Amino acid sequence: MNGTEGPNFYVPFSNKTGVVRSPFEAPQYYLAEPWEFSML
Repeated sequence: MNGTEGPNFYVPFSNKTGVVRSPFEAPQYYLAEPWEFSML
């Protein structure tokens, strides 16, 4: 959480992945809200 984005922008993977979680690691593990301010 912290943020979430959850509902929005074409599944919120679509936007700030490249920005915040560039490599990217998170998509393989948890397509939820890890990138959007959560960090966890």
